[PDB]
Amino acid sequence: RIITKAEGVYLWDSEGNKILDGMAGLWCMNVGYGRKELAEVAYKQMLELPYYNLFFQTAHPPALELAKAIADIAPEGMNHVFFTGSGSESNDTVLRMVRHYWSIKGKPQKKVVIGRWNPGIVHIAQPYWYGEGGDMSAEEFGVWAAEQLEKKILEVGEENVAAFIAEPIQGAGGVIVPPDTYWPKIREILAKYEILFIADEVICGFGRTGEWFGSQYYGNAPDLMPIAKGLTSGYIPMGGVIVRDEIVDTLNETYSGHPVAAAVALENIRILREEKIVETVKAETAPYLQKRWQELADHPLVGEARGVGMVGALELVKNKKTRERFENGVGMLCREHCFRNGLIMRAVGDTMIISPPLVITKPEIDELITLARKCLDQTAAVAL
Amino acid sequence: RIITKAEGVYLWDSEGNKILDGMAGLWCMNVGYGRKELAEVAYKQMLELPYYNLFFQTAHPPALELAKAIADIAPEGMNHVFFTGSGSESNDTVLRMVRHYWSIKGKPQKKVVIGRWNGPIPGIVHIAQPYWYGEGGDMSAEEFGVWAAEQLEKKILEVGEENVAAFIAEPIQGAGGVIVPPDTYWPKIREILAKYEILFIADEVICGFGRTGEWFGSQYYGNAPDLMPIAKGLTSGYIPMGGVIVRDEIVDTLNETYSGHPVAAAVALENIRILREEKIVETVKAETAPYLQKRWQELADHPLVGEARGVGMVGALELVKNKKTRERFENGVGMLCREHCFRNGLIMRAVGDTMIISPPLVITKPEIDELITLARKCLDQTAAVAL
Ligand SMILES: [Ca+2]
Ligand SMILES: [Ca+2]
Repeated sequence: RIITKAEGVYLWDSEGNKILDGMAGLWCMNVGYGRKELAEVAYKQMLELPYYNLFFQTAHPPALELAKAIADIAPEGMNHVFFTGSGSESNDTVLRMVRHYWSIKGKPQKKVVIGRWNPGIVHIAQPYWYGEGGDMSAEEFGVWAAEQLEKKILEVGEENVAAFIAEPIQGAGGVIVPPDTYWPKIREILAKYEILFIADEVICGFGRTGEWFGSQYYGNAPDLMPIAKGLTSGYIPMGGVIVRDEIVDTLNETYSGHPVAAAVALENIRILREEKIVETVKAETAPYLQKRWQELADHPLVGEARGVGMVGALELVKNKKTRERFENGVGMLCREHCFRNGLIMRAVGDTMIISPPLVITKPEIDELITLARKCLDQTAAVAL
Repeated sequence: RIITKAEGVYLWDSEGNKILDGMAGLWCMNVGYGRKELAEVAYKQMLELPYYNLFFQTAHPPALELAKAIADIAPEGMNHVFFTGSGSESNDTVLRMVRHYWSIKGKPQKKVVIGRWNGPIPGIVHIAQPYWYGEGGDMSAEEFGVWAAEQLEKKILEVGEENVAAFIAEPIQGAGGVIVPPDTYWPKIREILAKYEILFIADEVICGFGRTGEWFGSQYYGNAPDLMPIAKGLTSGYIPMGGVIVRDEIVDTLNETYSGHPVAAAVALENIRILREEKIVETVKAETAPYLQKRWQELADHPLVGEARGVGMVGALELVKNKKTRERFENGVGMLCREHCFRNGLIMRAVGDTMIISPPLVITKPEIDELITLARKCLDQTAAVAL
């Protein structure tokens, strides 16, 4: 089976079957497929002035306009953006920035970066209530998971710690939506220590939560935000790091951004802004998606349905009260039914996930929900 | 000065003045500016199937064809390529691979990578660069080549082989001043590498995709590296992309994100196709580079020029105040020469008091003549002011 075209939220195989791409390529095709404007802007920039030269610049350098355009939608006080080739490059880049920052402040011992489960890096607990909450409520567990950050800081010693790094919501790990008490508690902990906050926005960035950034959805004011994916809606490779102004001022005592990529990202943000795609997500599309997605919680196979904005997860279990999982693996089986039925929904163990294009319509959401329920029924038949 | 269009080797500013881009953007615009084919393939890939999806493969995935295309021109035995977003990403990637390699072989202590000055970063140490003009002292070129290579063996023993993962080196150091090593350098390095347990990383970000007249600098000098970071010339700078080309034995071990974005890959595939089917690299080797290097030597007669050197489609000029002693001017001259270049419409980079070129590979013999005329003018104007 072979893909020959794509348009909106749909792929078409060579036969003529439409597949609803519920994962937006790789959490990235935010304006959907077939957006001619993006190809046209790339084409023109490539012919006109594809790249930099050592002496002189162009009329309206797209990278500069892009940086201003991102400065206008980023959290307040984050008006610098350093461009890269990719999201993984942005993650390497942020780790270097944080270490250089503290080194320039005269504290080169602050090297350790604290991340979350799922070589100068240590890990704390992820705020995954369903899998790791034990006997606690969501609210209590959110507090506890946040407190693991303070505990790790003290254990490693503040004077050895550079930064905490975290996605607002962990994507690839299973759309792990944290309790509402998680981020407020983390902010309290960050306020007490000398530690930079890296908010990894590679997935959540450019509209995915209904705000421009996951950080704005939860009310976080980070120091650095790696971005990619939604930056270009996956149409051309590009990454970046958005940086709080004070951090840059310190750093001021390769990242220009390729003009073709920058032209595409600028047009992509323009479309997201001028067609009110992120506004529509917040006001209409995401509330509708999350409401319909909850209906799947009734399904005999589903232990929990969760989500925020345009992401969601379903936990597939054998027993809803104990959260006991099936032997072997229901997720792989459910995925195969997804594959057969023409719905792209990723399996992460026994967790099913979606991340559709942000332009997905209410009828398209209905289709997604119908296909998902069908796949859950077929999986239950085989498993229950 | 503001650039409004570009074509072949030329930029045009808003007033219609032509600037000869002697640096090929940043050592990367190998097929020149204005190659419609590259924009067309990007456009079509972007509209049709811009990216991966989780379930089903695409008709003719450009990244797979690109990997085959690079396997066909890479040094022999290097038939795997891992894609990245950029050359600096490829350099991070390759340092991780060499450390993972030795870790999988059961020797996670081999972590240290030996590079060269002008090539703190934990896990990297540096040896001497084979820069005869600046650091050759009282040695001949041939003997200094040997000595600079021997510093690698000395560093290996000093660090201890059991702590060493790899040696990393460009065939010719580009950004450092087109430091062309003596002919005895690479053969001696190969002898040293053969005696130790050490991977050879040949950094081809600049030298790659035709710049020396071979596809890779490694082929120009007869090296057989284990890993080669690439970027730039991969797409001729039209779309960001990087990669790492890896020797098959290394991969077999490693087998005990790098897919390459389809739009970039379509452009790189078309770019290599053009370089191959128009015989651009062959023409460089047989015609263009010999002509460039011959004309570039003529500037050695200039009162300001202590040495002219180059290989393929790169070159350097050393600006000195006294040709007999190699004494340099009091804190300047490179930037002054660059300002004259800027004014006269030639892009030549200044690295200290070393002037450097790296033109597009499609540059013609009349264009080379123009470059040489402009360079000599810039040297005259610089001498007038400084000598
Ligand atoms: Ca702002
Ligand atoms: Ca052969």
